[PDB]
Amino acid sequence: MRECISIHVGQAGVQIGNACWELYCLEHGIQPDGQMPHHHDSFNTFFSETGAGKHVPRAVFVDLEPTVIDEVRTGTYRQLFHPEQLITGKEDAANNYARGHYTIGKEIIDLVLDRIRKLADQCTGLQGFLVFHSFGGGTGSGFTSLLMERLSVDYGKKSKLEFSIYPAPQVSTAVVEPYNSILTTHTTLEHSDCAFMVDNEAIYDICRRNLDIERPTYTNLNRLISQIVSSITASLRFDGALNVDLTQFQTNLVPYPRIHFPLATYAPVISAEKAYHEQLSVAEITNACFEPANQMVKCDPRHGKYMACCLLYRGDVVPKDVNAAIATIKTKRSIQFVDWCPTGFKVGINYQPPTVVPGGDLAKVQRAVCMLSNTTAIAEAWARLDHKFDLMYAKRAFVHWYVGEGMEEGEFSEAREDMAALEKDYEEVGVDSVE
Amino acid sequence: MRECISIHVGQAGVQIGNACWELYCLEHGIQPDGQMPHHHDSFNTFFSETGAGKHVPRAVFVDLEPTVIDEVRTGTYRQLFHPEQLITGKEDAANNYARGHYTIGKEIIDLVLDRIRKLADQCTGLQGFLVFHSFGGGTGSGFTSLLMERLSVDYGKKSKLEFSIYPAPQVSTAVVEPYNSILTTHTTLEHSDCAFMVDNEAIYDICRRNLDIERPTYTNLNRLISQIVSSITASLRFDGALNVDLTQFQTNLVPYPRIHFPLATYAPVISAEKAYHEQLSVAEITNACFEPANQMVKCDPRHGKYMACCLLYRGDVVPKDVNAAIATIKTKRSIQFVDWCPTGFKVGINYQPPTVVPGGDLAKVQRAVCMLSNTTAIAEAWARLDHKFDLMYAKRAFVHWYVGEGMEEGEFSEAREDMAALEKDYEEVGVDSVE
Amino acid sequence: MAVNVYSTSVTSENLSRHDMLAWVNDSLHLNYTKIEQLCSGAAYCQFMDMLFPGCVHLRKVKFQAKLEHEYIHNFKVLQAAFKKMGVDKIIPVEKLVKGKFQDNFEFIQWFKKFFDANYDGKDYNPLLARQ
Amino acid sequence: MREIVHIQAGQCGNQIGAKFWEVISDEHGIDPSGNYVGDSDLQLERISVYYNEASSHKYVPRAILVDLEPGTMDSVRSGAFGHLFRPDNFIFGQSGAGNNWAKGHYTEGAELVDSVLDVVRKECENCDCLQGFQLTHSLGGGTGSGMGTLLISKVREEYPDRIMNTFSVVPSPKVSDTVVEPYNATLSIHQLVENTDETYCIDNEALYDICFRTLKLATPTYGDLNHLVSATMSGVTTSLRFPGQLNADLRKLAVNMVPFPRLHFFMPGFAPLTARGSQQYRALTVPELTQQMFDAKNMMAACDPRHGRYLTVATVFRGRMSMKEVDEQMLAIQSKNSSYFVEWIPNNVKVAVCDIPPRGLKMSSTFIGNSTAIQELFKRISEQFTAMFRRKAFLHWYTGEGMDEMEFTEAESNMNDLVSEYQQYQDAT
Amino acid sequence: MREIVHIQAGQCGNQIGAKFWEVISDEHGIDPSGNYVGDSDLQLERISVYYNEASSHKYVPRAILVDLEPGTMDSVRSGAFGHLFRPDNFIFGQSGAGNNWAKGHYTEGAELVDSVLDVVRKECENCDCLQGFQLTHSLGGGTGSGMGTLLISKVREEYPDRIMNTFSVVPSPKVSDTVVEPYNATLSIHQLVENTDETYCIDNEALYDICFRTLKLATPTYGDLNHLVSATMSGVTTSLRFPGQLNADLRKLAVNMVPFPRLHFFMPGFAPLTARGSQQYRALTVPELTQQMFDAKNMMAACDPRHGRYLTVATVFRGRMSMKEVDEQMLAIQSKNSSYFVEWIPNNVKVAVCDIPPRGLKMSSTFIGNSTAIQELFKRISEQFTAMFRRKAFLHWYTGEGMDEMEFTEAESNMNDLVSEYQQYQDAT
Ligand SMILES: Nc1nc2c(ncn2[C@@H]2O[C@H](COP(=O)(O)OP(=O)(O)OP(=O)(O)O)[C@@H](O)[C@H]2O)c(=O)[nH]1
Ligand SMILES: Nc1nc2c(ncn2[C@@H]2O[C@H](COP(=O)(O)OP(=O)(O)OP(=O)(O)O)[C@@H](O)[C@H]2O)c(=O)[nH]1
Ligand SMILES: Nc1nc2c(ncn2[C@@H]2O[C@H](COP(=O)(O)OP(=O)(O)OP(=O)(O)O)[C@@H](O)[C@H]2O)c(=O)[nH]1
Ligand SMILES: Nc1nc2c(ncn2[C@@H]2O[C@H](COP(=O)(O)OP(=O)(O)OP(=O)(O)O)[C@@H](O)[C@H]2O)c(=O)[nH]1
Ligand SMILES: [Mg+2]
Ligand SMILES: [Mg+2]
Ligand SMILES: [Mg+2]
Ligand SMILES: [Mg+2]
Repeated sequence: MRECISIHVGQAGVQIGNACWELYCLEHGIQPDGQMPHHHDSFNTFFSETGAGKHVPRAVFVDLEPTVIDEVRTGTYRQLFHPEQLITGKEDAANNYARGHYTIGKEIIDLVLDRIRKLADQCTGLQGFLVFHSFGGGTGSGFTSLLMERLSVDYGKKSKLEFSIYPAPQVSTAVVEPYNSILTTHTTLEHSDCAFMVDNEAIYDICRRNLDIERPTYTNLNRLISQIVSSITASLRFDGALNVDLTQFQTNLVPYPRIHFPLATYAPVISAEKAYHEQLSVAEITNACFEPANQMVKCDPRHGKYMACCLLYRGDVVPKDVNAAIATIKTKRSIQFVDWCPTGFKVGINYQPPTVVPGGDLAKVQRAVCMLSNTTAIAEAWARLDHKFDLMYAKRAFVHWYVGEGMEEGEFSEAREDMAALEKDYEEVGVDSVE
Repeated sequence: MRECISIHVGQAGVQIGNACWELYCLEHGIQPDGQMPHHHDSFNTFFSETGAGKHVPRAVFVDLEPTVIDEVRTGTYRQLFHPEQLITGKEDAANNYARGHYTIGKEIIDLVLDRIRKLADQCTGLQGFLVFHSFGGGTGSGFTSLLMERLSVDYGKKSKLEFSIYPAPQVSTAVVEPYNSILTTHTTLEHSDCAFMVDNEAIYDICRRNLDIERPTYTNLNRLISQIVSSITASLRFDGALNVDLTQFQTNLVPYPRIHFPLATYAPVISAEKAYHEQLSVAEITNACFEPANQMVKCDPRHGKYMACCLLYRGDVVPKDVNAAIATIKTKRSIQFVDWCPTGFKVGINYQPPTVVPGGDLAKVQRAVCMLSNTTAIAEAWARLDHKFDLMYAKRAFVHWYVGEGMEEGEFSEAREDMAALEKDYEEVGVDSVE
Repeated sequence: MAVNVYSTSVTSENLSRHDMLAWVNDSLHLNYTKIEQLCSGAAYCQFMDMLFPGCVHLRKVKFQAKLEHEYIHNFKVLQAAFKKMGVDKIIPVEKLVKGKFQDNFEFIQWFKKFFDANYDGKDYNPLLARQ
Repeated sequence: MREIVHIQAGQCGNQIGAKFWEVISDEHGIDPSGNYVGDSDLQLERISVYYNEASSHKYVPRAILVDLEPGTMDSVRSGAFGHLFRPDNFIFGQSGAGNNWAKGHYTEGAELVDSVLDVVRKECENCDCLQGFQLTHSLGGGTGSGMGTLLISKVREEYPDRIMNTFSVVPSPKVSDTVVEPYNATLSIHQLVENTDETYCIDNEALYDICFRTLKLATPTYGDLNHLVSATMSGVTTSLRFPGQLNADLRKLAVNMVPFPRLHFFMPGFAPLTARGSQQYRALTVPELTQQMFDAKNMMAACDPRHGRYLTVATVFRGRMSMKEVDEQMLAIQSKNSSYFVEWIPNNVKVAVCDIPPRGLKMSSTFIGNSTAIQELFKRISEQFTAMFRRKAFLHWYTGEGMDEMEFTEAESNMNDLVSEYQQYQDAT
Repeated sequence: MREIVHIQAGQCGNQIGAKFWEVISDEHGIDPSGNYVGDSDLQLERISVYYNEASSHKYVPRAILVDLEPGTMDSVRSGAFGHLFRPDNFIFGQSGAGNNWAKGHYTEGAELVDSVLDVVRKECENCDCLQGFQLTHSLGGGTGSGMGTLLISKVREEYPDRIMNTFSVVPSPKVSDTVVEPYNATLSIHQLVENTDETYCIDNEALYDICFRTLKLATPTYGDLNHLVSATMSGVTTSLRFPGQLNADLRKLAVNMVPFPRLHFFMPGFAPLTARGSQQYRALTVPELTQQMFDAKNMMAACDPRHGRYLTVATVFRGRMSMKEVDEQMLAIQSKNSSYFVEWIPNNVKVAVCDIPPRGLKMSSTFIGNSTAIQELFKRISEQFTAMFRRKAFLHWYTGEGMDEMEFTEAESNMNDLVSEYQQYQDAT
């Protein structure tokens, strides 16, 4: 009865969406061909049910390079997706924000908007959009900015959550990452209700340490991110002792218009062998999810002060021990809140234990926790990205490409000043003041 | 309801711990895999019962060389221990105190403390730590001095019992034993509540004479030492007519803060064939345990005076003959007490007869005694060790290894005078005083 | 930076319960009658201010705390003061707040040793500092 | 989709091109007769990028071979693997350019270029969505350079919004194959810089050293020499031909590798390179591929990077791998070798991974590096050209075939100008 | 874990090394082809310490064989057990050093070390956690002592916090294999003392005495001698390769055996040593193993300990044995033989026990003793060098390759200084 739609942009978005939709089909008991052998409706929130028993997802896969979309088309999930939904271009943006936002991206935006509009008018209780995109990728960044602008123009006030991929401090795959990230942050700072932030290096370290895999290809990272997304959406999809919604997340996590960059964490992430020798109590899973090294963004919250926290437990969970563990955590020494947030925890409980994908690295668990923390430690990441951008731009590198694809240096200057203002606001709000 | 954790450091600790934890599983009826076929609980003081019927011990095996820990991993007790608990380094300390305390140990100390805090916070009524470390080794001495400094800061006032291995007078496996032993005692003197002293040379004679075994490998010695450890904590796990606790040991054996070096003793120790021709009464095993040749440290108590004792019976023991037997022991002219200790006996009776490990040398016995005599005769052991250290240090032999690994020549002098302070402290209070 | 000190078992250095209360009362000029009344942490926060000028915003703490929730906020300020000076003694805040003799006596026993180590002999009037 | 047009000029281009289409056909499983005989359907998913569909499942390639003498053309037609090229594309002249600039760019090349442009235009219109051009030539000869430059200028006018690559062969430092090398090279590079996107400069004797020592070959013939160039010349393209976990194409590489319009001269590389005997004692794994790739010894250009600094570097991995180590070791490589890396370009490494290993190999890689060390390569060539031109030698017929001494003034000035900026950015802070 | 890099120089190092890797392969059950054929899984638990895992479960040794002439390399490659070494490690020159210091350290050795160092570094990078190096050479020859010393200095500059052992073959007193022996020996020891960790001097005729008398062999070829040496050089490192009741490693031995930085010259020993005929009349037991070790007759160095005192003594047992007799009898040995033991080092015995017996024996042992009788070896060598240098004989051959007479002043002065400290500590109270 409540429907939210998801837009996956770029190769990273498409791969993450493939993993996430595999997880959803496993969770709701839908066969890959679309048929099927708390639960009754549930699948109505994601899977639109057609005349026959077939269910089709509410997804819009959009890309400019056709390789990954063709791979998905010929993949095992071929009969599921609506063939008109998969929108592909002809040439990629080539890590060029100008190409993906001005030159090329303007030739497919109308078709993408038409498909979005048809899907929205199909539903009757539309709740929000979930945008899966990266930051370094040219098409991801450019088309994300274009879609934010167009969707904000079309639908006035709706929840628009994003699941980005912040560039790692040391690990790097591209070279124009600072330009792309600065530009995209300046453009879509205004048109986003709440953006969840994920980094690849931290997930690498988590998979290496906690799960103990020495061969962690991109599939494992995609599975972890998909698990986090499903844990976020489980409150809408399933009944529970205390339900939360997208508007609840947004309201409880964003205190100021500019400060809407929380970071996510999942627990427990343990292998099969280590599962038997562990008792998996609510208190210890809270402690593990709140431990500094388990955070999925490469930054230590100890360096800053927490601003808001959202805990979501799912499974055989008792609110009494939940509240006892949260009180203990608040009493603990590492967690230090800001002076103007006397209450700093929003708690949700769900009655559906998490499901395990087959062949996956994680083990079956009867209790799961997803933690969304809005804090100050992200200021160091913003400052590092700003420093990289300034160092690269001091002598006008690649600016010839960017300008040749229909841009001007005035845009770079405005993005730089906007990022500086955002960092200053973040630090000033985080720091204490007298009276 | 009562929990105590054990830390095994070095090869000596791990090898002893491998034999000791074999005994506890036998006593509580725990299969090596973890399942199971006075008892209602009992095993909760040592075995943390997990979600399934499996029980996992509360042990932390730490070593720098991976040679011996890997043997435990592949050994018959492979499924019992928690895989994360077994902590290993990369290279050993090589009989160097400086390497295992300054250079190499410091890089792994943080990881060990992480697992200690995780196990301590899981439990609720923690009493104290049992430390099984040697004295001559590098990681068994340098590293174990690091754990005491770290543990004492984190937990202020808790019991800390050391089951050390004193270097033998004539038998000597290593050559820098005086350098390591002198340095360790000066550092861990201020952070140990009660340290039990056990010497390898004295146990060889006990196994050769009483047990009548001419092939006493290190496996046989560790079984005999393990029975002492079990009797110390036998009161926590089992009921009795007169119980003792971990704190009661600490308050009854240490007249002065520096003088906390008792020596253990076990009785009866007889073979299988000699058992039938012995009636094994309470009035004689008390006599047997007091014989000068049965003491587990190579030093005759006849040369000194007893300061305090502690008996611990178990089995078909009736308190009337216990008190009658001790009265006859007191009036014997071989046992002489100090003047300022008119009362010099602490008793404790348990209802659990000691069990026997299959293939062991000891026979089934319905009565047992564990004696912890804090006597002045141990002052001879300090004097002998101080003689060796002063002999080699005069010409500065072997020092260039210690100095070059993060130590100073000045540090040796401070540890030398400290042992001189303890040596005359031990004598000046065991000797009589005027008035 | 501040120097640290441990406390496990010391002779002729631990003080009597009566004398410990006199030292707290004399240093701050107040009328604590029981040592277990030190659950508030107001005196504890004042001790850090005396040891190191600044390092603690004395305006944040309040000395009229009488509730279970009010007791915790006073200790959270002391938690930040410990971190800023780089001390590494974990306060068992879950156990002091209950106001029992056991845990409250052990913490002040440790704090007395910390007080002597980082005292330069300076003096002032806490009355104007408190008001 | 994103078809690539291949143009081969000169004897080197034809000999390299003839060996090149051997590898591509093997990769896609195309019989020399021209019919598909492969097994996996992934090869036929993207076959239009290089090959062209025809009646009865014929797959004639999108190649254009042009030369001024029939000696090279007759060899590829009569020899093996010559039954699949389309005879229409076999454009050849009558007499060779004679190792002359003007005879290859003005006089003899004038009539041939008009015929070629009609074939190129016909191929382009048959294309669905053009991606770019690929040209293989030599910078020392007349036919390879005289018209290859002429072709570059004419094609650039027709399709300004396209990306084309020139896999030239830089003249050898030690022994010169042709006597008048500097006149042909200097007059050529001044033309390439103006209207080309990225050039993969390779060297002859730099391949001699690689094959003799690393590959352990006693008698390196041109068949084994051109085989090495083919592998590195097909690795850069294979990212878009096959599905991968992090795709790339011609345009994606150019954006990262070319910070400034003038600075687009690269140095290729390949790995692994092992002899027939010594392949049984090496564990084929990522840690050893990166070490073999980054050492100055295994470099296909007569330039040692230790005298220069890597401006930007891209590695195009192949085969199946776990990308924890793919990006873990490049961080380690960057930190340890931070001395030879520019400071005002942070994290200057681009990495792409495919999913189809090359034939007979579990995993491989291709390394393209835009380095400052090329500065000395143009300095040496300009040094030879200046000495020869001062005495006014060998140009009594360069001027006699249309050109003039006025033309040389800009060519030398442009070359010296380019090396000034190339050196200046190395020392810039 | 704790991998060991093995380096062999000179003809003796290759001949000793050839017999050494025969024993290790037998111990770990490695077929000559290079594939595991063993039975017990305990051998493969620690196989990376010496061997290196490659593709298809093939194991290759971590050895680097280097020599100035192709005579030795050709024999080991063509002969049996030559199919497992990596051909890259087979580094060799073209002309021998000619039994000259300078020709092996300055002139001919300069070219080889640059190539060898790159192979060492490549091997060390492949290592997980390096433990140390092992070098087997000769102190009398040219390349074995010339380049071996150069290798020691270069490696020491790159890995300072590592422990490496040199198993040199000390020159023999009565019979001299090369005429100019003292010049090479004295000029080498002055370098080893500076930058080596721990060295076992092994004599030649002392092996003849052991083989002829104890083993009762009429015609001991070099195969029988090298077999005897290999057992000692395998018993030292067998503690960290196999599980044991009381483990030890390379570092543990160095701490106990080396009281002072300059006093790190040892004398090895092995037991039991019995002929084929007389093995059936003796029962293998600990009482006789220890007796066979401490007697001056069974020693690998031609220096009788009765003329000196044991500073410190190690003993690395093997096989299965009761720990009581291990400690019971060493005390009995110490008390009865207390005359030849230093007084200011009490309890100067170090003992380690393993749990895997050597091939074809129930139990064995290895005795390493840092004694004072080594003094008499250096006194003889210095005496010969001083007399020869006074007449300025053969010196005009060393000066022609870089060296000078000034360099010799410290070499002899250092040797005389070292023997002064060695004497002074024996009589010190
Ligand atoms: N977490 C995660 N990140 C990915 C994955 N695949 C790609 N990425 C990220 O995507 C970035 C590359 O840019 P993309 O967003 O993929 O751009 P593109 O889809 O190739 O299209 P262009 O920008 O035109 O090249 C890399 O920096 C990666 O961090 C993935 O499977 N999982
Ligand atoms: N009782 C008993 N003592 C042992 C046993 N194994 C070793 N030891 C003692 O341990 C000493 C050897 O040094 P360790 O403490 O083991 O040092 P380590 O654990 O090997 O670590 P490193 O010093 O770095 O080599 C010997 O002197 C023995 O007294 C054993 O099985 N039982
Ligand atoms: N890689 C490679 N390069 C070659 C080969 N053969 C020749 N070359 C190079 O290519 C150049 C050949 O000259 P071209 O440009 O082809 O000129 P041409 O074909 O002889 O015609 P004219 O210029 O008129 O003489 C020589 O300078 C060589 O350096 C080859 O087999 N492989
Ligand atoms: N243990 C042992 N020693 C040997 C054997 N063969 C030779 N030696 C010793 O090693 C020395 C050989 O000289 P090397 O150092 O190898 O010199 P080289 O390899 O001949 O090269 P040049 O010094 O240039 O002549 C001789 O002096 C012998 O004393 C052997 O088979 N076993
Ligand atoms: Mg892309
Ligand atoms: Mg050890
Ligand atoms: Mg030609
Ligand atoms: Mg020779």
